[PDB]
Amino acid sequence: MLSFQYPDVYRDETAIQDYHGHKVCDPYAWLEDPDSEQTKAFVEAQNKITVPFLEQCPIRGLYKERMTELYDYPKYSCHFKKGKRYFYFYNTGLQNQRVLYVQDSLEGEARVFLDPNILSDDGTVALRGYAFSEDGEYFAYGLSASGSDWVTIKFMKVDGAKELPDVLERVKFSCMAWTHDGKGMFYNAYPQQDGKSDGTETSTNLHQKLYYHVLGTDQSEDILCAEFPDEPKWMGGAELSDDGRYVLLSIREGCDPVNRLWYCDLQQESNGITGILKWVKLIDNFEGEYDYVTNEGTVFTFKTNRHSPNYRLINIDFTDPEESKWKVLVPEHEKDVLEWVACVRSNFLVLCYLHDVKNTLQLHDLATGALLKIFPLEVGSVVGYSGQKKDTEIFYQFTSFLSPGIIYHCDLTKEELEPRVFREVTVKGIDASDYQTVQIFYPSKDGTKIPMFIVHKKGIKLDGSHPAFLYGYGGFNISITPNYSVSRLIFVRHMGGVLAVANIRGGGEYGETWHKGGILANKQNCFDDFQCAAEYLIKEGYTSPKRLTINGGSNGGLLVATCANQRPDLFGCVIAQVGVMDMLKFHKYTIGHAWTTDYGCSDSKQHFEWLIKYSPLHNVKLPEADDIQYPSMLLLTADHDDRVVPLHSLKFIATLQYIVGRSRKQNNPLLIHVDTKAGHGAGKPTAKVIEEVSDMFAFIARCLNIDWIP
Repeated sequence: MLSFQYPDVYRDETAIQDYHGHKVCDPYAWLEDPDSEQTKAFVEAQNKITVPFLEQCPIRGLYKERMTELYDYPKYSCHFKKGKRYFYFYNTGLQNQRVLYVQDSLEGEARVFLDPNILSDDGTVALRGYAFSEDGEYFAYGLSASGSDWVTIKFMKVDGAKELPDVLERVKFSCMAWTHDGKGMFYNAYPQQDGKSDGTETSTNLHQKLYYHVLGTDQSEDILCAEFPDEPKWMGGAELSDDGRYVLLSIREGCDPVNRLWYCDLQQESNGITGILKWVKLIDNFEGEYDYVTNEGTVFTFKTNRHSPNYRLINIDFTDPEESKWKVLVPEHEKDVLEWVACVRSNFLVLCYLHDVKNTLQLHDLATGALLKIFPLEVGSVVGYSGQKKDTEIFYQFTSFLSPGIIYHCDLTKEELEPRVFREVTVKGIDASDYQTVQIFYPSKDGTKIPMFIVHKKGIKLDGSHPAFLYGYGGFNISITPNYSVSRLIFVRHMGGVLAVANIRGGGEYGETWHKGGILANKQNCFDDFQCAAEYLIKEGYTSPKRLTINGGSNGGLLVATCANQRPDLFGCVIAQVGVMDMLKFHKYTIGHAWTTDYGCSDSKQHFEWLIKYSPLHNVKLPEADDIQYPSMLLLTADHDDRVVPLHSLKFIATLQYIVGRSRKQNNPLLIHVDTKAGHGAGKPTAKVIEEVSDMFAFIARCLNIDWIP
């Protein structure tokens, strides 16, 4: 099947580094430079063999046609009110970017407010963050180009959608919050740096600061309100309390769910915002997470995990701040994770829980924390919500593996609350009744029971004849909950496949203890859990090794790449998207320094010893047995992925091709596709999304020789 030859790639055999006595050769270190002629030539040569392989067979075209037809359905976000107007995002179906609409009332005619599609020919300029002024009359929005994390903040007067001159540059990983006097907005920016800042550079991002922009002025006049010169990795995000009196600064260092919480009583400022604010360091450590919900005078309600791995609600009174004085408003649940909490209609709280990887929604009283109402939902996820303190209604969006979703609305002014369906779209061509979603719990190596969702056609025989697509992430306290994917359903319907999602450790499915169970010294638990998910699917008859594909992105790309090295005999195909492959150098680039909380950092001998055992780049090895080769592998990345710099995938594919690809027994392809004008994934235009899934499924189809079922 390999009618092509792997590109010749220079090996710098002098690139040797000592890691606590352990010598490590990095012959493809030169691929770390995205701008060199050598790296550019490498990328071109790789794409030259991958593209024809993916497009050779009719399958890619069949899949693309079907995806284009099925993904073409009206897509709405739930409504949200700002000032006296309602807003919502909407995509007629195949627009590259969804469009923001505005209407003066729910029954009123809607009009285009912000259409990102007209900002580029190919839909590569996307909205990335936004914030309306408290009165809803002004609007700030971030724009990212080519998928980069870099943002340019622009402004508009809402009435008439008038463009304002204000433009803020050097913005990345920024919060946006307007002071309630309507004078300006807080945001974050990084200092000037040598080289490019367009998403193609690998430069580490340090010294992020907090600024205040006065509307109607030049960015050069912005006020520096907080900075951490002796702590280059700290990032301070600002938000205003609901009453507009306090600026709450959440300081983060790394990716753990913990933050310092400082506050500034704006009324106490000597003469408005003129410099470094008079910060009161309420919580001055990284021992716990404190997420602002609302306040009533000096009594602040926070969602926290302080000595509560499943999260809970506490009230901290700024006038009697000692921990011994905090009140527990809504105690922690024994197993269910309190995901998020919102305050609406002054004294109501909307609590969203995660029960065995499915969302539940409840209304509670702010004063006592008592449960008032349960908003009924089918098995799935809450992916959208609106309703701030001054609002008197809520909107919430539900989705699942089989349904595109339902948007509900509830008028909270009514004495007898009655939630109603507000918007529900049906996708023609896919009959949800033909499929089934089951949740099972399988034992991992150490006996821990891991949840896994399996989606398949009703009535299939568990004879191991079906191709399967097993997905996982496993890290950063992220819970992988039910979501609607047309691309995956096409695999089920048109490729006769079985979909599976394993809720492995490292995630947040069972709180912080679940997260800790898949990080640092225990990172191997993630890989074991995932390998055991595969073993379960095989032993139970859903699939067989030769018919099994595993997929993951970012931390999930690391997951599947490691599994390929560790158990090549278990998988037929592996698709790793924008994955972290060099675990010894990840911290050196862009925002990679933040991931050390989940992975550790190679500067430590103890951490190095963990990392070296699973780092994909450092564990490529020909299988011992003569009848075992590596699975077919496809790595997907893009040239503007400044979240996980592409060098990770470049170095990994070079290594796979050299160590494994050259072996005579290796007949399964080991390929990479590097896209242009794209990044980590957020904001990717519809056209690119369609091309990507078409590539993924064509690779699977060709490698496993699966017949398309029309």
